[PDB]
Amino acid sequence: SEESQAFQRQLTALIGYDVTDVSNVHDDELEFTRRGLVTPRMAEVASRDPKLYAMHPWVTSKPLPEYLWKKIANNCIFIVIHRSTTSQTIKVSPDDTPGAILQSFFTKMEQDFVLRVCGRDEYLVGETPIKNFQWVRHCLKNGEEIHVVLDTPPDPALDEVRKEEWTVSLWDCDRKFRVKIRGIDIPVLPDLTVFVEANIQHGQQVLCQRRTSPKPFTEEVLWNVWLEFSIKIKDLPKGALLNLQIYCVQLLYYVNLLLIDHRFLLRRGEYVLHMWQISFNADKLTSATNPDKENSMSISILLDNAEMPNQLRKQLEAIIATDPLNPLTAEDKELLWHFRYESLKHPKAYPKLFSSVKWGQQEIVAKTYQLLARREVWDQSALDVGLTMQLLDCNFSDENVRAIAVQKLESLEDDDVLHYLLQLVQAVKFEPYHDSALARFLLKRGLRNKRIGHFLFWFLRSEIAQSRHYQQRFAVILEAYLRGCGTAMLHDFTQQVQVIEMLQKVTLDIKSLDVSSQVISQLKQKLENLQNSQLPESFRVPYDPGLKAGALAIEKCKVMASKKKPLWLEFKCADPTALSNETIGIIFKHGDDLRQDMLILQILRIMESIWETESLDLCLLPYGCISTGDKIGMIEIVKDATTIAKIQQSTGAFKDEVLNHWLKEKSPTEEKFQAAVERFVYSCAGYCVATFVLGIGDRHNDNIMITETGNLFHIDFGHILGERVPFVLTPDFLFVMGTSGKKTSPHFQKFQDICVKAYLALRHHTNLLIILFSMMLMTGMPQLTSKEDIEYIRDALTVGKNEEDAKKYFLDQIEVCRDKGWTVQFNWFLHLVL
Ligand SMILES: C[C@@H](c1oc(=O)c2ccccc2c1-c1ccccc1)n1nc(-c2cc(O)cc(F)c2)c2c(N)ncnc21
Repeated sequence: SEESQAFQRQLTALIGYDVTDVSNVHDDELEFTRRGLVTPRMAEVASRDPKLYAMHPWVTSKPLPEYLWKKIANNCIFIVIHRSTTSQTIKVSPDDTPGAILQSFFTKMEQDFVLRVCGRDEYLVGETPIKNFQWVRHCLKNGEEIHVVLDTPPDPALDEVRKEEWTVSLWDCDRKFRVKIRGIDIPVLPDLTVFVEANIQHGQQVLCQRRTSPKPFTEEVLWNVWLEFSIKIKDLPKGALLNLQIYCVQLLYYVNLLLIDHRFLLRRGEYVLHMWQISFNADKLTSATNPDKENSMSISILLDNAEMPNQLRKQLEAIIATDPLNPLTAEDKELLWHFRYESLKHPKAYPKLFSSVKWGQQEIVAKTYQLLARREVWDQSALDVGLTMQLLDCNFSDENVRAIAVQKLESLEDDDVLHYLLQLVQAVKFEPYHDSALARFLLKRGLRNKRIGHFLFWFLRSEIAQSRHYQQRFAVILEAYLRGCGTAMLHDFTQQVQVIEMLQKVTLDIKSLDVSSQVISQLKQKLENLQNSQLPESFRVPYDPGLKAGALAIEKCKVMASKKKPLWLEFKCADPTALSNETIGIIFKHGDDLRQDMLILQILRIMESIWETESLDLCLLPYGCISTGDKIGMIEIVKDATTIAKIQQSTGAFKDEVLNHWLKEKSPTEEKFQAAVERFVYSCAGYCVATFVLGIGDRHNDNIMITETGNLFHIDFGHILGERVPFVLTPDFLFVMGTSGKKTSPHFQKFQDICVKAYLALRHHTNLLIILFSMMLMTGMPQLTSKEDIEYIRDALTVGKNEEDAKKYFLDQIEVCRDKGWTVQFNWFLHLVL
């Protein structure tokens, strides 16, 4: 009880927000959730395997791609086992496991040791086939030797968890719901007339709307009006958001209040809600009141209480085939609902079905629940992630509807959970209530696997550190996680948090003071002062928790000559068993919002996985990136890489030959050089298709880079998000491919061919990409997120069009880029002057 004060204070340090704080609330939902999440934590902690949790092996049940089979020699796998600076090689089959492989070593010169990967904290352990380990595939994909160091396993005791110590409406009537608007109050006015618009909302649909009369916008406006709504109290659905907004027209302020609380009670009493200052985005839905009580506006209220016909089946099937953004007419909705039992047979009909429910009626919602009660077809259906994701977006409130979504995610293996985790963390923003099946899914999955747990922490910490709209909720979830992750990890997270808090301090202090002599001088002094006392011996790399970064390579650290002034920092590896002498690189940056970088890079990983399922590898580089705080964070330095603008600038006269010449120098042999040119054709093709689909194609060439081995890759997506070519394919790139102006070439034929395959590949997962894009814009990018902005990707994916018309579309977009040529790239420098 005296010791728990320090532990709670330790948890507040890791979260960067006090969950015991009660200044910004009008109920106990957050405290109820803190208590509510105890059971799921303690359940999952009680059921987890200690040794497997300790070693967390990164394995899969998905097949090896048709591309990766060619790198197997003679059904053989060369593992290089190390032990005390003395190595040995072993012949291994693809279906072998570590236990069989260890017994082979002991024969050639028992069950105490474990086979750990060289460089990383990663363990080839368990009863998984050696073909289906992620690390075995990294070494096959990159073309590397599978190196592993024999040593003792990590002791489970280190991962000990601390001991802990702790339907319908009530007041139900056929009365019409009403709220008295007493008045509003702000200390300073920021536009002479104003009025309150009150809205009964369920899942971003206005069930009923009433307004006050207009009045002069003075510092204290008092209407004292009862607004009677049409909707009856018994007809209020759970999760019904009372949304209050101030207009002048122009929406200036907004706040929300849940009409039915976490204990199923109707909301009643005097409330003084502090509002947010200002098209739909996730912030607009929040149950959170404004914490800035001094400067913010406040509203004050009072609550006192047979077989189907042929044509129609075909008509219904037509509705079910359409894209997620395809509008349902009131005719369509009436059809879907009337034949809801037929609609229930088709899992793909579900989003549209539950979008056809009149959530303003108790009889209907009752019927909808009776319908969901018999879901044999839903449970037996093969997991569709895109379908599951629809049902967790802003259009669906209602626990049961969202619950069957989460029910399908349960089947995802750990590998697939990481792929979708960020989006799923963001989807918590669309939850009406703090405690939710989704929140509990995340917590559970985080506690079961350290890798998922690691990235959960940081994704949660990102939003806690900068979203006032949702910091309160996410913190109660992260506190819940950290209370079961283990003492080993809590110490590990603390190390990382303390390293980051140092390194951001140097970044911002140097940002205050193009490059000069004193800036180069002061940095090398600043990094020495931290390394000599403050900074640890070693710490986990947040963007990659296999790597333990050691000391600073102070020689290699430097500041960019840019307005934003990022810190390029470089670390030696703390692991002595690491194969090379190569450094772990990091870019700390203030000024950009790196949550936009996060979300784009995460879709690129999803695009790779899609491409893997249809045996394609377009050679993307989705480097590590983690947002740590407000306009601040961290990026993985991609090694042996330059910007294509530096290659050129060595005014604004761009040159066709130079990139091709640049590859000839950094690659010694021709067969390497051609291998670079090959890698360029894929990488360039993949980044063209991906950026077209995401609407972020038109980049200026400072924000496009290439590796010495010809791997093209884009950067700085946060910069862009906030005459026009569809994607960067400047002449310099085409010159590597052996074509100039009108001409064609054998690599350029291969470019168009892959681009077409990839594009059509992504189009086989249209719905998934539509929702990822939809949810990105709503949760990630406040700047632009209207109906038309979401509907960009429809036109990009050529929805409702066959593979021939679609092929023609993308090839024409390639022809545009050439027809304009250097035009746009030159126009950036021209715009700096103009
Ligand atoms: C532009 C370049 C760069 O960025 C610095 O910060 C920097 C700092 C001190 C000196 C040179 C630099 C350079 C640099 C410029 C020209 C040639 C070589 C290096 N850059 N930028 C990102 C990068 C990517 C993001 O998504 C977000 C972000 F904020 C930065 C990046 C990366 N991930 N990997 C490798 N290089 C990278």
